[PDB]
Amino acid sequence: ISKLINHCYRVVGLKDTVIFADQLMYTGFAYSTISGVSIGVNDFVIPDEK
Amino acid sequence: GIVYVGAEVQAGDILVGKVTPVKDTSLRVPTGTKGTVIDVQVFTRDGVERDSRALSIEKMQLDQIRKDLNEEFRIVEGATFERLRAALVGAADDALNEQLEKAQAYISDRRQLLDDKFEDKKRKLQQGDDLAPGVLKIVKVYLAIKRRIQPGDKMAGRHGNKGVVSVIMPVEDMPHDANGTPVDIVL
Amino acid sequence: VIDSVDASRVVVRVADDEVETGEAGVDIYNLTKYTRSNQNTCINQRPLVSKGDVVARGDILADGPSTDMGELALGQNMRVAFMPWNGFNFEDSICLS
Amino acid sequence: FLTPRHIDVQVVSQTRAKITLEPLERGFGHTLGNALRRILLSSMPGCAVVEAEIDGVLHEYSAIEGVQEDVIEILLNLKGLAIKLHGRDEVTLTLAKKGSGVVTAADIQLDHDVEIINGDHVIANLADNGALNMKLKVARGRGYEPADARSIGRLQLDASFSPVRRVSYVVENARVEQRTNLDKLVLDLETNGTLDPEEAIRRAATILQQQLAAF
Amino acid sequence: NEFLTPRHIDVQVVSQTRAKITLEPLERGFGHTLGNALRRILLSSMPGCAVVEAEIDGVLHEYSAIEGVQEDVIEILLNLKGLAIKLHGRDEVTLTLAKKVVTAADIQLDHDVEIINGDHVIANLALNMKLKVARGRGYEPADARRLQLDASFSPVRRVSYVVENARVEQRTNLDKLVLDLETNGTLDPEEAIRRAATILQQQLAAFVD
Amino acid sequence: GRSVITVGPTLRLHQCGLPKKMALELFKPFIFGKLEGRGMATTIKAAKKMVERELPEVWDVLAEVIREHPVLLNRAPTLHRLGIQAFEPVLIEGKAIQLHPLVCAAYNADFDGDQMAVHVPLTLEAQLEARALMMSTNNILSPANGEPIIVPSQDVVMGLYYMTREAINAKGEGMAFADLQEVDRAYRSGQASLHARVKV
Amino acid sequence: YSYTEKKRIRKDFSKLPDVMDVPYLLAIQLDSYREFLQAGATKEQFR
Amino acid sequence: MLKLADLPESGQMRLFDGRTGNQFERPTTVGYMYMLKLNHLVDDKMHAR
RNA sequence: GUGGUGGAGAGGUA
Ligand SMILES: [Mg+2]
Repeated sequence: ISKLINHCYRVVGLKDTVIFADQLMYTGFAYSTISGVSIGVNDFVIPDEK
Repeated sequence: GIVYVGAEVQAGDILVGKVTPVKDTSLRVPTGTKGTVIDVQVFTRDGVERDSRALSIEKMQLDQIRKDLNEEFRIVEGATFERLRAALVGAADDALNEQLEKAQAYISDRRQLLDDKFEDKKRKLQQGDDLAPGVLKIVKVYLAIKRRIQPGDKMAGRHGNKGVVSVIMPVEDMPHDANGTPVDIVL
Repeated sequence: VIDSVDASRVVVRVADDEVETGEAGVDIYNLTKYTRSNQNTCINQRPLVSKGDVVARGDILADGPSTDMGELALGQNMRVAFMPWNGFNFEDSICLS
Repeated sequence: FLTPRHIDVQVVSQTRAKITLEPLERGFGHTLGNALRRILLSSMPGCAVVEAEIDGVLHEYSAIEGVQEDVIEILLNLKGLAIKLHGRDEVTLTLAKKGSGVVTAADIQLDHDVEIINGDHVIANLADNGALNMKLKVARGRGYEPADARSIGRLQLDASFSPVRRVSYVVENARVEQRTNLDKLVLDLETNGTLDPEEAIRRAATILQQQLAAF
Repeated sequence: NEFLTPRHIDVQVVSQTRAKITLEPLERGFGHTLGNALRRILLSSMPGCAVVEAEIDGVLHEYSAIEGVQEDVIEILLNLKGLAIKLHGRDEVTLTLAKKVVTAADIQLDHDVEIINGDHVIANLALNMKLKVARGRGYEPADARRLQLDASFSPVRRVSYVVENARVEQRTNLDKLVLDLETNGTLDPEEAIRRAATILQQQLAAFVD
Repeated sequence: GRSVITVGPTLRLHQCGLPKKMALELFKPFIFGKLEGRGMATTIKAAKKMVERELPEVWDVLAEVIREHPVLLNRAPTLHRLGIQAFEPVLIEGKAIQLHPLVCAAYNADFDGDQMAVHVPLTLEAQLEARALMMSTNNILSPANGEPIIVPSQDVVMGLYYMTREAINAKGEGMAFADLQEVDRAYRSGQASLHARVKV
Repeated sequence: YSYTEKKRIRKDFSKLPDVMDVPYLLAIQLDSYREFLQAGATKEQFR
Repeated sequence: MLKLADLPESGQMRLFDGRTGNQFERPTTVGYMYMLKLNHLVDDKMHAR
């Protein structure tokens, strides 16, 4: 993501760069909210070989 | 010159009636402070008069003390009286009279004890205060504030998980279980 | 045993075993009502016992602030969820119902 | 383009009930279920106690001789009363009691247009010397009305007029014998029991219809 | 009681088929309600006509290799997915194309069917097309029941929504509704919003009074 | 002035939230000038009267003066020029300062209770310096190295990464789309998994 | 069995046995001052 | 205890969005956590000059 | 034609 942002800034410009940044934040927030990503005790997996 | 106890006070409202020469040194609640006055205290140096507020305050204090001690006498005297009435048969001859006299003596002793204690507390109350030099009579007031939790307040659990409450969205927007139960906090 | 209970005071009929010859039942506990802490927070005590309830020495007749009938209750427990919600819990913030 | 007729309601308890809408377009039920859930949880007009005046009290940071609890617990219990207003919006109530006992919603004076659901709701406990006489003015409102947005001795209270507590819904198919391509909506509604679930549904339908009629 | 009942809806026409509508005054909660509801309405249930079947003459299977045209069959089907057709005559029709550059106007038609844009391109020569068009409710992939292809009977190509704060001098925290539309051009987006509104209204006119 | 921070995800990069009371306190001389200008203020005593009572009128002029006036923000430990940045304030009801989540990395400011100090530039010179040189949009790349500093943080990175995954067997894999809008239409319809190998 | 615990009992997940009760917490301060005071003085108070 | 409490074993359930009504695709951790409020309220923090 | 805060100590936040 950092590389893409840096690349876009040097290619497209600055105004469009910040527009892209805001839109990208909006999408990331929205689809992180859609994602049911959560932490539970079952997530930490202890290998049987341990 | 004093706010009535139990008065809602917005910001800047005068609280104490103080006069300078002849200007006024009246006290006002600071800006940003708004609540309800719940208690007032007044203390006066020895050799200075007791204001009607202090007179009234000492009045209900004395009443409270008197009632408490009277009730304490009441319970023990009732216990003793019913114990005596139970020892004696349904309503020897010398023993019952002796027990009644001893009960009366105990009642008188307890009465005089409690009364002496009350006079002692009264005398302790009527005294003035050792206020600071240059202070004739001092007055302090209290306010109660109901701090509702609002966005920005710091909240922290028990495992070193701090946090600042971001927003307060309505109940619908909260994620709800298939049963319809919504959560309160979204960490 | 509790002789009577009010929101401000509590009287306990003291057990005859644990009492002297005279002044048998005398246990007055005046509950500290709303008072100011050093941090300007309220301090008050609440009765947690009814009339005629037998109490042993050392029982908790009334509990003060942040106490729930003898236990220590600092905050409150609510239904919480662990999921990013519209970025309102972005860094460490809390989304509140 | 089927639309539901003769909304069916079944009762679990005087508070809990189920609402079902038999004829619906395919996939449309989840949309309506969410819409109804949000509007019901949002804005139902309800009546809750907003004012409480006790003769012997000045501010609710005090205690009353003979009363087992401080004033704030009394008003908090009083906040959980389920009442109804049949006639006018605003009414004033009265509760007075002297000597020992437990005061519930029964002790309040009833009225022609005023009636109380939870008569078993304990408000306070009284000792022998316990005596209270409290003046209550209540109102019928819509949303959570705090005291700030709302003579000393009159005590304001925070108002949450919403009578609904939990809303749940699910959708299944409706075998109308014409087409199995239909679906049926189950609405699980649980309130304080003050309002008719059918009345709540009709009110929500009117509100939504007006919001759409803004077009 | 009474609520915020706006009337000043506004359509900033960003394109002939792409539009913008806004709703300034609204009570805090209904923003998401109406926005999500209308979005799902436009996605789910707008009656429309689209092609679901085609006959690629000379391509027995989908992955048959065809000639005479530079493009491949997948590109062709993606093209003919894009046409917007209004059928005033029936709810069923099968159209024929035969030529041996391909444009949508190259398809013959009757007084019943109508194609929004015959200028749309499909292929290029160096083509007996028999495709069947039907009417439908929403977006239905052929997987959900050349011989078959996905369908999007809904006329709105894209709809999104967002609620931001609505400023009233003494309310100061309300919801503004913002909607963007992109119709297939077969319908005015503002007219599409009207149609969706009438659908949602006619859903519950039985109980509102 | 200063207050605690609060994440505003509905904030554009160039704008930041602002409590009403801080706004009216800071810009008080501007309010006085505008009120005397438009005419609802003739004496300044009346102006003080309305600002202390906060008539609905004062909010209009307050919003007007705020409208294009950049505001200056900085955290306590300022270790580089990104530690202090200019924003275009947005009035909000509350006591906390709403902040753009992307800028927290530059400020190194988490929302665990950080307090954020505010300032306002007065001269047209200063406001232009803020808008053209210190606006958050102006400074994207780190002065230490050309690497951008307004970078997606934890949650937005999580969302983006989750979107850009692949499931071996997911609903709707292998079927093609004529345009991105078709993909959005299919996914929002719920008939297509968020991450399935597809053609478009 | 205490009266206070009779109103609510916590299910303790302790597997270990309790070998001695937790001592009074504030005794650290309380013993010090009261020893410094020597309130109860014998004919010869504690030296 | 959870299986005794008739609750999902893994301590996680699929929740429903409160605005879109769409169930989140992954089950999330919910439960009851003892939450505190510290003596750092903004009311005494908001200074302005 | 006029407008009202030193130092020390302790604790705490980021
Ligand atoms: Mg921090």
